[PDB]
Amino acid sequence: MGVQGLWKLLECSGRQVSPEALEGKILAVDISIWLNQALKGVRDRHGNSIENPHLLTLFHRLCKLLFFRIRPIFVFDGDAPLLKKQTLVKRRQRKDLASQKQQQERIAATVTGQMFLESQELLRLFGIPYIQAPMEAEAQCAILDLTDQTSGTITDDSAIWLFGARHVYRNFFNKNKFVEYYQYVDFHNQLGLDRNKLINLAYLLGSDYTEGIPTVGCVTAMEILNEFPGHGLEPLLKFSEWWHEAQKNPKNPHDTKVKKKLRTLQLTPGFPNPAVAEAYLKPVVDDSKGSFLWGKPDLDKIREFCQRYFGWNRTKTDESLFPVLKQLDA
DNA sequence: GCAGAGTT
DNA sequence: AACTCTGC
Repeated sequence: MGVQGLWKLLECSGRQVSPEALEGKILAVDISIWLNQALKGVRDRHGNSIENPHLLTLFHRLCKLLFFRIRPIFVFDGDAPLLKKQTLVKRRQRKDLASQKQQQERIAATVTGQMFLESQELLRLFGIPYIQAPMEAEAQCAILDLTDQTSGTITDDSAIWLFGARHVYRNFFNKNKFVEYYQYVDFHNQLGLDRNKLINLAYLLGSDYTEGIPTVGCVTAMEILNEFPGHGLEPLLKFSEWWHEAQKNPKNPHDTKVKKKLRTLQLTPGFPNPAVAEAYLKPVVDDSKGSFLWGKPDLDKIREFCQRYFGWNRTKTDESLFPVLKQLDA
């Protein structure tokens, strides 16, 4: 999910790009969102469903990555931060209800750990390196972008910006939507957004770490952050103070139309929660400096894997592998 | 405060 | 087509 309307606000800075512009670059790829999407499969066959669709999509996307001379570093999620789980609990408390938590995590754990073993097997056969992030994989990609270990990161999760990412390629594994390239420098110089502003935007709009303010979108959020200017987390403190005294027997000394609009919307009794900004500023990553290597694939292991998990014969796997090996010449 | 308008 | 955000 990421941040609610962050991509809408940032889109003025992005640059449309042909997939051949990623040729040659080393890039990290968050895979844990692919497994969380092919968790319970899809019935796309004209009469039935697929067995291991996560492996199938992984294979197709590995083929597309190698077709464009990309050198990917896959990053797997680790544990979930406490705030992520609490927000997934409060977003599950709205289960369409009007007028069993210890057996769901334990099933998700083992099912996703088997998906992990399968995916890592396929990645090893393709000779591409991967890393098990300690908690968050988007922060683990951001720390690689910052340390100049990658030329960017392929992801659609806007929340990576809040972890300090600098270069991002988005809509790459989308067919109809053009690939788009975003640089922190460009939208910093355009929109005046640094990391702290983006974190306050996550406070207002909502993310996996906190639910936002029900009325506000990116426009109202930017109007707020520009109406209470400050450093770091100060703007939200000023906003909370002003809103508490605003909802204190009021009756007006020419409040700006934005402040006429903000007295309406409601706030959580604990807003703001500095643990959110802390979890975005100082997350858990591998500070290690890596030396990544990309091995040559071997078609026999790949064909055995394809036959064991999808039931493909040599001439189908080979047909879907013809262009990849064609490009991998020098 | 209403409906135009962007999104899934 | 509903859901939601926001200029008029």
